[PDB]
Amino acid sequence: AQHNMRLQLTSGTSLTWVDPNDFRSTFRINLNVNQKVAGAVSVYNARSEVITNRAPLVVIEGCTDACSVNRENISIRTTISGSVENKAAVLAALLDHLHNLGLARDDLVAGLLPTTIQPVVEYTG
Amino acid sequence: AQHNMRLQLTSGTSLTWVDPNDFRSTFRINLNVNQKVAGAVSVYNARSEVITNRAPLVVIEGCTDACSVNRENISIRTTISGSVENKAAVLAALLDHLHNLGLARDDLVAGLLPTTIQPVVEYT
Amino acid sequence: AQHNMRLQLTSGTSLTWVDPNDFRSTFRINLNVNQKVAGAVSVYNARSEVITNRAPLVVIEGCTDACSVNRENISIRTTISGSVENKAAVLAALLDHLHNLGLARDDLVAGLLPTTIQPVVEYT
Amino acid sequence: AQHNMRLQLTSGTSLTWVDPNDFRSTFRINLNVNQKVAGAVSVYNARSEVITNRAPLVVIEGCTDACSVNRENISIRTTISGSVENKAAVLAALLDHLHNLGLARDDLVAGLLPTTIQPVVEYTG
Amino acid sequence: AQHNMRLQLTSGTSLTWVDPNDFRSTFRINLNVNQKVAGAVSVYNARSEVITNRAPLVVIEGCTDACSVNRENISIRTTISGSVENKAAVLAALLDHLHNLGLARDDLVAGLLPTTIQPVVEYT
Amino acid sequence: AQHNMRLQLTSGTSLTWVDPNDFRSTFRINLNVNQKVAGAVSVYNARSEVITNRAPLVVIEGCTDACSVNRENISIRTTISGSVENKAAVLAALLDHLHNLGLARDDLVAGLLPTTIQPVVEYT
Repeated sequence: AQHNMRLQLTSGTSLTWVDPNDFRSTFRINLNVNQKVAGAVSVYNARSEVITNRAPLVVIEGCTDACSVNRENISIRTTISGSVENKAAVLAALLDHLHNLGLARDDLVAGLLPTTIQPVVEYTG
Repeated sequence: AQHNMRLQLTSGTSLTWVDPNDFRSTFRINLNVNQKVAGAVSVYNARSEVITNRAPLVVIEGCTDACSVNRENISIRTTISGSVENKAAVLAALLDHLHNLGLARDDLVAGLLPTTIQPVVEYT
Repeated sequence: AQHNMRLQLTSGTSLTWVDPNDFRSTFRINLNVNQKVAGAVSVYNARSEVITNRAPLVVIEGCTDACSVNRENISIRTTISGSVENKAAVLAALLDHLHNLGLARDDLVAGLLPTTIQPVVEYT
Repeated sequence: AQHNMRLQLTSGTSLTWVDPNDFRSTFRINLNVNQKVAGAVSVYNARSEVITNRAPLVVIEGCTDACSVNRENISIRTTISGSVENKAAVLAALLDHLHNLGLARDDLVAGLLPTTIQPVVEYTG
Repeated sequence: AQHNMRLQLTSGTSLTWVDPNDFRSTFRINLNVNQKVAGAVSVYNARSEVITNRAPLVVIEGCTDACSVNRENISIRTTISGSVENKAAVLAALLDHLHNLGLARDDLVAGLLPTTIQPVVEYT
Repeated sequence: AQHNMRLQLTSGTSLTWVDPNDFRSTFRINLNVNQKVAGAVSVYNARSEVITNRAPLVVIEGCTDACSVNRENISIRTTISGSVENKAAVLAALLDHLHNLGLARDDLVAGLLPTTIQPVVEYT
């Protein structure tokens, strides 16, 4: 349907959007910033996390009564902690992380240990 | 350079790769499969977690210096808990999650809460 | 560059904007309206407070260096408590306050107590 | 009338001028200086504050007896805390603060939350 | 004049606007969503209440109400509690409610029981 | 169908009509007049409440709800308390209330706080 989420909760430290059709699918972003000591000098570390929550229905064609709904919680969380000062290397790590996750996802969502895949640093294109 | 990572350790439910150039940037995948109870039925739920860890040098934009060993730790983790049966909706949720994360990342890595982004469902 | 600030948070009686380039320079406005008792009558008093906060790099005049991350916090706050009924005299007092502040600022930011300034009433 | 204030109290840390006509309108400046630690080096922080106090009369045309005065305290305070070392950025912050306050003042003095205004950094002219 | 209200209080659950001229007349919207068990099915029930509050003066001819002491509180409130899922029947009920309110509105405000009116279902 | 409601209960203070097809959907009007002290003047305050009650069924596709057990209660209520003497300002408040309700009506019934709307005084 490609309908965009509508916002529900603002806190200056979190944001909480919701699917207007299904209230069971939430999308939150939490950003926390504080000073850390990197070697000789202090920097500003920003732990972001992005949590998407859903509750799809568990359906077994011969077994699941449609009247009594059977739902399952599913969640995808992503934490990103590094300094704003060095966000260049933060993002360079993010790209490699996302690409390697993509390499693994087909194995992971099927409950299989991704024993074959080979990750990479500094992914180009 | 795109020198791909080298496997270093496999034990239990974990896999651990490392950058052959520096030992500081590593990549782990943990997988925990077990039965979940949802309503009257039980389904096999998989908990994947993918953890990339680095310890880079802090590189200030204005500055340029090969003599600083100023280092911080950085980490990006992604957890995915969902049944194998609904892996269709799990992957749809993953696509939507990745797209919304991309919408937000330029604000999030800069310490700004993404006030202006528009998250979507069922990206196409 | 005069890149205007971006709204980031609205809650209660506060508004919070931020510089889209660095998250360190923010701008808040708090507004508290409630009844005040002055003599036999009561009037609606407004307490505005406008707080601009920054965390800039310390820039020494003689020096020039892109490799220092020496940072201090700086803050400028302005509070205005007065009834809505006398907002005429409130604004007149605000004009006089701003003009006298301007008379003093070159001494005050330099650590010098403005011994030589001449504050006025009803600036024209 | 454009009559300038006359000085009443000197303390080496405060200054207190008064309107010779109305003693109820005071103007004080407090300057406090002390060393702070900015990152690697110590600097001299100077917390200035400028407080103007007044007591205008509350007048309701049909209601306020002229014989019994009804007065209200009103106050405008301004705190400025930063190092003398970095007074360049202190003043660059002051200008933006003053301009944004000007954007808001019409809404603020009328008891309205300035929900429309848009502030700015590095205001030019 | 039809000057429109301006915003005073935001709570993520409550919104409160005020008349910029008269602070006595306010308008709040409160919303509360939570699950509810209808038979054997859980649905998300939303209860929205809309409260407009005012403080008119009691006008007596021959009495110059200096100080505006003779003053009355008046309030109009509207509660709407129903499933987001059955929001269709909720809106049908709202239309029928508004129309029947309009049938009674002249009698009720004059302190008289609207014995004469005849309400309707499914106004068209 | 726009079949109009028919009368069920009369109380001299309460009126209760019902849908002749569905006894679950009812419509009551309650009125209470009594004196009130505004400042130094007593005026006759009338509080009218208008309560429409319904019982929709929770429609789940794939579930033939034989016996109609999955059923929900929904209610829309409106309270109007003010002087008969200031019924002019009461009616002005009612018009502004209805218009602002209409501004929020689509958001509120969907379970979403109407952060975007802007209410008005003195709609014309």
